[PDB]
Amino acid sequence: LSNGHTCVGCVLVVSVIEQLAQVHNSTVQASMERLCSYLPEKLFLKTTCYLVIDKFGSDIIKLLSADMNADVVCHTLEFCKQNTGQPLCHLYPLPKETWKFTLQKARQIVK
Amino acid sequence: GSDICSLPVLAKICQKIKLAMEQSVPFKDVDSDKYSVFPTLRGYHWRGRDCNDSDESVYPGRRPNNWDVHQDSNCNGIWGVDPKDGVPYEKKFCEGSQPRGIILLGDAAGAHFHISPEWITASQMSLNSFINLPTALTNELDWPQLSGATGFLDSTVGIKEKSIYLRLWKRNHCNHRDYQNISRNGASSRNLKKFIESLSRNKVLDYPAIVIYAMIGNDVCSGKSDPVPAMTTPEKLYSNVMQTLKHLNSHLPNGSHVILYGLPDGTFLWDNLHNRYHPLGQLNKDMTYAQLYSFLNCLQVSPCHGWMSSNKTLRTLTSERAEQLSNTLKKIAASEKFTNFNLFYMDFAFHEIIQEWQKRGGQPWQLIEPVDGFHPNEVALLLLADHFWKKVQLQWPQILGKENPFNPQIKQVFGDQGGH
Ligand SMILES: CCCCCCCCCCCC(=O)O[C@H](CCCCCCCCCCC)CC(=O)O
Ligand SMILES: *[C@@H]1O[C@H](CO)[C@@H](O[C@@H]2O[C@H](CO)[C@@H](O)[C@H](O)[C@H]2NC(C)=O)[C@H](O)[C@H]1NC(C)=O
Ligand SMILES: *[C@@H]1O[C@H](CO)[C@@H](O[C@@H]2O[C@H](CO)[C@@H](O)[C@H](O)[C@H]2NC(C)=O)[C@H](O)[C@H]1NC(C)=O
Ligand SMILES: CCCCCCCCCCC[C@@H](O)CC(=O)O
Ligand SMILES: CCCCCCCCCCC[C@@H](O)CC(=O)O
Ligand SMILES: *[C@@H]1O[C@H](CO)[C@@H](O)[C@H](O)[C@H]1NC(C)=O
Ligand SMILES: *[C@@H]1O[C@H](CO)[C@@H](O)[C@H](O)[C@H]1NC(C)=O
Ligand SMILES: [Ca+2]
Ligand SMILES: [Ca+2]
Ligand SMILES: [Ca+2]
Repeated sequence: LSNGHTCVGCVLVVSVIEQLAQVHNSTVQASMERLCSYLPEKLFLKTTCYLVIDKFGSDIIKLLSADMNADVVCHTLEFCKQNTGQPLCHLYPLPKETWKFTLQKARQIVK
Repeated sequence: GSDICSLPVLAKICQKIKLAMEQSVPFKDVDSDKYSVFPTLRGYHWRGRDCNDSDESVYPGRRPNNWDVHQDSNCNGIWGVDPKDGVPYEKKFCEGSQPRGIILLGDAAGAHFHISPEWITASQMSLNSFINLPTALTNELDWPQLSGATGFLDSTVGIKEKSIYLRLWKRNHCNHRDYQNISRNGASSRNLKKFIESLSRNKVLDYPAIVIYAMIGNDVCSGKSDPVPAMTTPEKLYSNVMQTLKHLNSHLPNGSHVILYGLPDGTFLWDNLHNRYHPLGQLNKDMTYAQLYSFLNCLQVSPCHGWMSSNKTLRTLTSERAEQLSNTLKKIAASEKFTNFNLFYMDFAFHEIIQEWQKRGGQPWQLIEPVDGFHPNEVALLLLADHFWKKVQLQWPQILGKENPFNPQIKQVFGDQGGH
């Protein structure tokens, strides 16, 4: 379901999605369509990209349009999981005082 | 129930692909001599292109079959007979030149593991960014066709240095296509036994080979929280290497050479990168390699916790063990004797590479793969090959053989010798 590799992957993909929309000053939906349009048809890469949008696109849009970073997205969508007592794994600067409140808000968005 | 691999026709294709990857042999290999006409899936990007995929007795590195009168039996492009005097071209141009192949027994660095920053850097991303992605995936994200040992394509970077293979072909053009990159991303002294058999060399029917043993990280690199107990001990490395060398002795023709590469002092990674921004952090200057290392270690998925760590104590312990494992390799080469090959040792010596790179106006951080922040990139691998060549020239000229006087004639009669 969720391990350290799916967490890295999600953070990478969401990071590219977020940064593409910023670079091209576009919507998140258009950034995900841009990314897939760049990927070849070969090896099912383009099709697989569009299928990820079909499954996760709408949740990614809602969270990224609320200005939550890739860390919050991937934890909210359960690609990353902080187990009881274990440290919090994150790639971007993380304010610990408000992390749980941010995660609480993120869950409400995709609820 | 969904998977194609249980379909009528695709089931056997599926199993053939998986078996090929399990064994690290070409998927496209009709005569099953481990040389391919297809580039990826362990194909000719990894070894010499098979000039006749319907003849198991024809492949790079083989001794000529009756001087290649009717067929180019070793895919070096030299065959036929000179009508001027009826002498076989391979006899007059290659006999007495002592041809030899280059074989790399290596890891992710030897296979040139490279995730392109173009794939993940939004500022420059375009349609052109991912044209190379299908090739890289079917090559296990390795780029052996550009590696420092067995590279044969034109380099992306702007430095003139060539791979060991192309320097060996240049010295003696009869060595055309006689390369093999027998490397896996996670290869170590412990697991080399699992694909050593993928090596192709017949003790009696093929030319001798230069073999570079370059397990230069995985024995001290790990993703575990406490990576120290997982590192190979000097006792176990010696035992692992001796099994490998014993295996090579019964496969390599006499006149072969085995060169053991020491492990690096990876402390230069943190020192040169921890302050710099990762490709993903270059748009908004909000992620450094320090932040990346910590992320990967929290997840326990780092390719090398020991060296990719803010924990200087751990970085010091890793280099210490790497120093001991290198000294163990030094003692094997100095004292162990085998009938069919001579042994040599060479320090990794990345500090010498940095100095050379600094002579040319470069900085250390430009020698590391930007995405993973660990492996040496194309520049570093070619500089390591240059350092390799010059050292062997200086210390052991016999390994590289002699310059073939007939190289100009080979070029004139055969030109590109069939390409790669
Ligand atoms: C400067 C020291 C030189 C060491 C060169 C040899 C390295 C060998 C040890 C590492 C083995 C290896 O490279 O790990 C491979 C895969 C590498 C994956 C790196 C990915 C980084 C995390 C995800 C990327 C997104 C940021 C082992 C394997 O997969 O088989
Ligand atoms: C590759 O080798 C095969 C022979 O192994 C050559 O193909 C023919 O093979 C059958 C016998 O197996 C016969 O039709 C002939 O003996 C072979 N042809 C010739 C011309 O001798 C094939 O030609 C070889 N490929 C190349 C490029 O030389
Ligand atoms: C920094 O690295 C050191 C060395 O790995 C850690 O020190 C402990 O060292 C003892 C023996 O020297 C090991 O048995 C422990 O397993 C090590 N600790 C851990 C967590 O593995 C030290 O803990 C590290 N510092 C931090 C903050 O993790
Ligand atoms: C929301 C974007 C989706 C992100 C895709 C995550 C990719 C999953 C990586 C899993 C890797 C394993 O298959 C192999 C392994 O164990 O290394
Ligand atoms: C942004 C969309 C395209 C991103 C492609 C990134 C390629 C994935 C890299 C995974 C590398 C490791 O998995 C190596 C391995 O152990 O195999
Ligand atoms: C970004 O695009 C929006 C339209 O969605 C536009 O209103 C805004 O001016 C643009 N900003 C920049 C900096 O291009
Ligand atoms: C090679 O080995 C044979 C025995 O296998 C030995 O007699 C001969 O001297 C050796 N010569 C070379 C060049 O390897
Ligand atoms: Ca073949
Ligand atoms: Ca063949
Ligand atoms: Ca020939």
